[PDB]
Amino acid sequence: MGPGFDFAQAIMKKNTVIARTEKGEFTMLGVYDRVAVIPTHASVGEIIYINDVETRVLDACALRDLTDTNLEITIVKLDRNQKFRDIRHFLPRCEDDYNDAVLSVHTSKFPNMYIPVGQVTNYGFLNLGGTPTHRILMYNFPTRAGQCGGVVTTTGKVIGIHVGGNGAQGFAAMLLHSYFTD
Repeated sequence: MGPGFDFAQAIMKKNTVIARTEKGEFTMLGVYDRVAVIPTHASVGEIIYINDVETRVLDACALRDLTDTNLEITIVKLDRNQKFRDIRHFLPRCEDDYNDAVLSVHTSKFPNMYIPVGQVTNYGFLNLGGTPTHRILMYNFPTRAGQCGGVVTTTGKVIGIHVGGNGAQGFAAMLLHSYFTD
């Protein structure tokens, strides 16, 4: 509808796939080459389904900060025959707050879904499903089951992936440039 959804749509149309684990279907953001991200609660194994294709997982790494606290980001490397558009230049370098954000989801159940979630706060610490978690972004939208892995964007930046909510608020794990240095 506007420049926010334009940027969001540009990421979704080239840099997402539908990831299916034993824990269900997830929006999965492809970052560069064969490297993608997914919430750690997806419990990625040796085999994953990517747009319903059986795919070997060449590596999977659940990120923690240096305090050894959960970040809820799993970085996956896929035995796929195609590379993602390199979008690492859209990733913030530092933790920050953001004014106008869109949350974008693409699953079987929720195709082509875009949510104007508004202002994004650098929340920091969250007890997420009982797990102490760092580097959390908070927006005031009643987000629901099926939205985890959802990509949080502002015009010009990919700032996080949706990892949970409490019925009033949604929460995203920050994406930072330094996660995807090669």
